[PDB]
Parts: sequence; structure tokens; C-alpha cells
Amino acid sequence: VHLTPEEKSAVTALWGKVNVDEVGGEALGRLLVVYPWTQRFFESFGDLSTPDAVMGNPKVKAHGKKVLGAFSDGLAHLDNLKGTFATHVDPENFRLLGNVLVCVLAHHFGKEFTPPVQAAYQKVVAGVANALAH
Amino acid sequence: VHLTPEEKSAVTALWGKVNVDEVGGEALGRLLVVYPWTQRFFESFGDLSTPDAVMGNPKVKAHGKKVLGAFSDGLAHLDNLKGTFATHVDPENFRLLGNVLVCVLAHHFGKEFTPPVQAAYQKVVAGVANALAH
Amino acid sequence: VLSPADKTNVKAAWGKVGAHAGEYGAEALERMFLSFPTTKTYFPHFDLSHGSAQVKGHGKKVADALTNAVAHVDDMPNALSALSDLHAHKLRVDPVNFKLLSHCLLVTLAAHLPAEFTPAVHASLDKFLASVSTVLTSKY
Amino acid sequence: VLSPADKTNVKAAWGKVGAHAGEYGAEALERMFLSFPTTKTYFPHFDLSHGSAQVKGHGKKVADALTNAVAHVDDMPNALSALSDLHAHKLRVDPVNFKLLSHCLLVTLAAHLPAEFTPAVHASLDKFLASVSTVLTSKY
Ligand code: HEM
Ligand code: HEM
Ligand code: HEM
Ligand code: HEM
Ligand SMILES: O=N[O-]
Ligand SMILES: O=N[O-]
Ligand SMILES: O=N[O-]
Ligand SMILES: O=N[O-]
Repeated sequence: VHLTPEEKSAVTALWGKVNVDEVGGEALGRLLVVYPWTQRFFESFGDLSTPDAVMGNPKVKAHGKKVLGAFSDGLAHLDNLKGTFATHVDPENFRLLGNVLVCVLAHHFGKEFTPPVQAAYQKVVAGVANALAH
Repeated sequence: VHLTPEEKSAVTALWGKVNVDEVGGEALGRLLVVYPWTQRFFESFGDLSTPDAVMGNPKVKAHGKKVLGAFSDGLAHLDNLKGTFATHVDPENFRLLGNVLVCVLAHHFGKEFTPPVQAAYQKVVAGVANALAH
Repeated sequence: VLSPADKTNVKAAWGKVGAHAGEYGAEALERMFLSFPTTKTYFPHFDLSHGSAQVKGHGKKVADALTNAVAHVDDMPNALSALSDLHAHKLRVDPVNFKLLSHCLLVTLAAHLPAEFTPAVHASLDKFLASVSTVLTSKY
Repeated sequence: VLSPADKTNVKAAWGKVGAHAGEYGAEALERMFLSFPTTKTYFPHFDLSHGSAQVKGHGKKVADALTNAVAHVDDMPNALSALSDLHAHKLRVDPVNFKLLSHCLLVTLAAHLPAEFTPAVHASLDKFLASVSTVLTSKY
């Protein structure tokens, strides 16, 4: 993705303050709750019987940190996302996950997640989604 | 796109027999009819008042040959689609156009547009759509 | 919302399809599994090879469900109730897969009915299938 | 199909939003135009800069239409009739743009109601907005 410097600034400043232990499990968890078909993508994780059950499931939380991880990778490699994600379902579900994440960021940062800051994150999540859908 | 040789074979054999004067205007025309919002993408073309009016509109036909053209370009350049389409709306509408085209090919070729042959075209149209959505 | 012309178009196409419906359902499935390989994971226990009796059987089921929807085209939510619960609640089919199958059904009709598959009829069939898809994805 | 819990969730969120609805509609629009620049071509004659009185006005209109839909949540097709004809027939809005605006409305609620925006409430609001979107794109 071509991120302008202010755009990069918007992303990095907020990203430094992210609770990397919780935000990933929230996003991934909200995905399983908001878009129930996604659960099938995860056979192992066991109980996903309810929203409360989804959000409190160790593998969710575990794998959430990796989603965040992958997001960080992409952020410091927006020059070449394809060869950073050399390693996964319809491209659309990556887009959905990217948007849930954006909602979680909005949730955790409130006012700080201004429209311009959101705009800059949408470019990153879009880039990552497309890279992961390759 | 990674097309296997039989896949490439399936595409090229059928593609050689395409009426390059008509198929493009059909696809693009069916797009404007099946997905009416697409008409707005084309302000100039004048009358698009009906299906019969859409299909018989010179600019449609004209621009249809270019869509076909672009398809040929991509086909003999599947190694690097990005740098063949260096030159356009939501990626989804390119996908829609690619699928309408597939329906037109199916229409014109009947039995000859076998499931494997379709499968091979879907990879091309997908590749072109994504390249054009870059 | 299907117009009276759409209904008329969809019914006419069903007409021309005639008793080939089951066979056409089968072919559409084959088209889907080959063009969009992700869809095959919903069918682990199926033999998906060409001429499969299981694909043949299933395509007949799908054609029969579509025929049922046409036959009650003003009450699709009710007619398709058990089927939307199956697909969304039990099978958890990704909504995207419905556009994939829809497109393959359109491709299949086009391949067999060159006269009937006009731009207008194509438009109506597309709306029809998207209507059916909406129903079948309403119970998540 | 909105469950009674969804309805209860959506109504509760409308509750917490209170008289900020217009303002929140505005902000969602701003979020949309910046994040998804293609959407701006539907608004050539608007000044889309921050604090625009035209964006403020429009966001109030959008919030008012959503409130109307909630208020008649069992009869949305009727309530939203004039608005789906506007958007599909007159304005020819690409259906995709509805998911874009929906997501921005969700982002906006989340940014302002951290307590109310639980996973369950998020799920219900999403369905609600997708229901509204279905109506507004039914008349092509
Ligand atoms: C956007 C979606 C996903 C992302 C970003 C992601 C990310 C990652 C990453 C970074 C690793 C390596 C971590 C490590 O070395 O410990 C990993 C491993 C793994 N993931 Fe995923 N994953 C995703 C989806 C899935 C799904 C759908 C499954 C289904 C089971 C899955 C299952 C696994 C498994 C079994 C491993 C092996 C453990 C390992 O060596 O890491 N992941 N994932
Ligand atoms: C998939 C979509 C499209 C494809 C593949 C396509 C393809 C092409 C190609 C190959 C050319 C160069 C032909 C030449 O040199 O004469 C061209 C030119 C042009 N196209 Fe497009 N086009 C698309 C969509 C559009 C749209 C939506 C518009 C809206 C007006 C448009 C308007 C034009 C114009 C004004 C030219 C300038 C004439 C020229 O120098 O070619 N095209 N297009
Ligand atoms: C127009 C859309 C569709 C129609 C009309 C349809 C119709 C049907 C019918 C009639 C059945 C059997 C009903 C019964 O046994 O009571 C069925 C089951 C099933 N459907 Fe669909 N379906 C559609 C879309 C899809 C899609 C898109 C997928 C996945 C990509 C899918 C996957 C399945 C699977 C895996 C079964 C169970 C198969 C078995 O175990 O025999 N369906 N569907
Ligand atoms: C939840 C989805 C939406 C709602 C509730 C909504 C609501 C409204 C309302 C209430 C009006 C004015 C009604 C009137 O004047 O009678 C309007 C007009 C309009 N809408 Fe939407 N809308 C939605 C989605 C969209 C989207 C996605 C777009 C384009 C991306 C769009 C573009 C427009 C435009 C260009 C106008 C005319 C603006 C003007 O000239 O003042 N709408 N909409
Ligand atoms: O995470 N497996 O690609
Ligand atoms: O065809 N203009 O990019
Ligand atoms: O093949 N759809 O059940
Ligand atoms: O902003 N939607 O009218």
C-alpha cells in the first residue's frame, strides 16, 4: 500500500499503544460472533457456543495475538506485503476481519480513532487482506 | 495467475474462435442491463433506456472490443498482469464483468464451454479483475 | 423484489429447461467445484469426480429446491424455511458461496438455452437466484 | 430476519446515542468519504471538508432514516419505500457502498459507546444495517 507519511504517522502512533495481548482476540472473537460462518474455519478451538463463550476461549486469544503480529509485520513492510506474508477461504472474510479489527480499535481508542486515522488503517487492512488472499 | 498448461490450452483454443467484434459489447451490455448501477460508470454513452437500447449502442460495442482486447493482453501476459495493465470503482464490479463475460462465452459456445474450460477462464478473469483493481 | 416480468421470465426459463433440470443442477455443481475449489470443503464425504452419482443426486435436489421456490415465488421465506436453517445454522455456509453457485447456475442455463438466455431473461434469473440466496442466508 | 434480542439490542443502542444521532450520522459520513474515496462521487455538489454544513445536514437525514427504520422495524420495506427508489432507481448507488457506510456507522457507534458496543450488540447492529441495506437496494 502507498501510505503517505501522515497516514503512516496516524497508524504507528495509535498502534504503539495497542494492548497486543487483548485486541487480537477481541477482533477475531467478534468476527466469530458477528459472522457465524467463520466458526467453521476454526474446527479445533472447541466451544464457540455463545458470544461470552467465544470471547473467553484461549485459542481465540492465542490466535488473536498472531493476527496482530501479522498486522505489525505488514505495517513495517508495506513496500512488499506479498513477500512478507509468504506462508487460508474467500478474500472477503479477510476484509471482514480487517473491518472488525477497525471496529475494535475504534472501541478501545474512542475519540482518538478519528476519521483520518480510520482512513489510514483501512488502507493497511485492505493491503493485508489482499496480500493474505493471494 | 498460475495457469497449468491444460488450463492455458482450454483458454486459448476457445479464445481463438471468439468473435472479437461482438462478444465484448455483449458482455459489457449485459453488465449494464443485469447490474443497472454500472450505467452511471458510463455517463457519455447516451441512451441506456432499455436492454434492447443498451445492446444496440455503438460506444458499448466499441468499448466491448477493448475489454476483449484487455483480456487478450492479460492472457498472453499472465506472468505479470500488473505491468500489462499499467493505466477505474469497486473491485467487485470488475469481478461482475468477468462473470458476465463468462456467461457470454457460455452463451456463444454451448457444450464447448465445459466445466473444466469455465474453471480455467475464471482464473483469468479473476487475475484480470484483481490487476485492474490495483 | 421480483417484478411480474421477472416471474414471467424465470417461469419461461424453467419451462425450456424442462426435465433436464436435475441434470443441469448437477452440471452447475460440477462447474462450481472446479471453478471455485474452496466450495468443495462443504462436501468432504462426496465423490466429486465427473459423473459422480452423488453429484447427480445432489443436483437434482438443488434443482427441486429452486423449482419449489419458483412455484411459490411470492412466499419464498416460508417455502425455503427448513433449507435456510440447514444452510446457515447447521452447515454454516459462507454467504459468498451463494453468489458462486448462482453464477454457475446462470452459466449452465446459458450453455444449454442460447435462445432463452437473452439479456432480459439473464437479468431476471440473476435477481431470482439472488432472492433465493437472500432467503437461504437469513438465519445466522 | 431480526430476532427479538436484536430489536432489543438495536433499540438500546439508539437509546444511548440519544440526541447525538444527527452528529453521529455526520461523523460516519466523514469516516466513509475519507476511508473509501470512491463514495465521494455520489456527492459532487457537496463540500466534503470537515465541519461542512452540508455533511452535517445530510448525516442528520441519514440518522433520521435509520431511526425511522428502527421505529418500524417489522415493516421496513414499506417505511423505506421512497428511499429505496431514490437510491437504486434515481441515484444508482452501487450496492457495495452500503456495506461501506454500514461499517462506518458501526465504527462511529463503537467510538462513542464503549459500554454499549458489546459483541452481541455489535452483531445485532450489523444485522440491522444489513437489513436496511437490503431494503434500500431492492429496486434496481
Ligand atoms: C488472518 C488469519 C490468520 C492469521 C493472520 C494467522 C497467523 C498465524 C501465525 C503468524 C502463525 C505462526 C505463529 C507461530 O510460529 O507460533 C500461525 C500458526 C498456526 N495457525 Fe494461523 N493464522 C490465521 C488463521 C488460522 C486459521 C483459520 C487456522 C485454522 C486452524 C490457523 C491455525 C494455525 C495452526 C494450526 C498454526 C501452527 C502453529 C505454528 O507453528 O505457529 N490459523 N498462524
Ligand atoms: C474493464 C473496464 C475498461 C476497460 C478494460 C477499458 C479499456 C480501454 C482501452 C484498452 C483503451 C485504449 C484504446 C485506444 O487506445 O483506443 C481505453 C480508452 C478509453 N476509455 Fe476505457 N476501458 C474500461 C472502462 C472505461 C470506462 C468505465 C470509461 C468511462 C468513460 C472508459 C472510457 C475511456 C475513454 C474516454 C478512453 C480514451 C480513448 C483512448 O485513447 O483509447 N473506459 N479503454
Ligand atoms: C441456490 C442456492 C442453494 C440451494 C437451492 C441449495 C439446496 C440444497 C438442498 C435442496 C439441500 C438438501 C436438502 C435436504 O436434504 O433437506 C442442500 C444441502 C446441502 N447444501 Fe445446498 N443449496 C444452495 C447453496 C449451497 C451452497 C452455496 C453450498 C456450499 C458452497 C451448499 C452446501 C450444501 C451442503 C454441504 C449440503 C448437505 C449435502 C449432503 O450432506 O448431502 N449449498 N442444499
Ligand atoms: C444505511 C444506508 C443509507 C441510508 C439510511 C441513506 C439515507 C438517505 C436519506 C435519508 C437521503 C435523503 C432522503 C430525501 O431527501 O428524501 C439520502 C439521499 C442520498 N443518498 Fe443515501 N442513504 C444510505 C446509503 C447511501 C450510500 C451508500 C450512498 C452512496 C455511497 C448514498 C448516497 C446518497 C446521495 C448522493 C443522496 C442525495 C444527496 C443530496 O443530493 O442531498 N446513500 N440517503
Ligand atoms: O495458518 N495457516 O496457514
Ligand atoms: O479507461 N480509463 O482508465
Ligand atoms: O449445492 N448446494 O446445495
Ligand atoms: O449518506 N447516505 O445517504
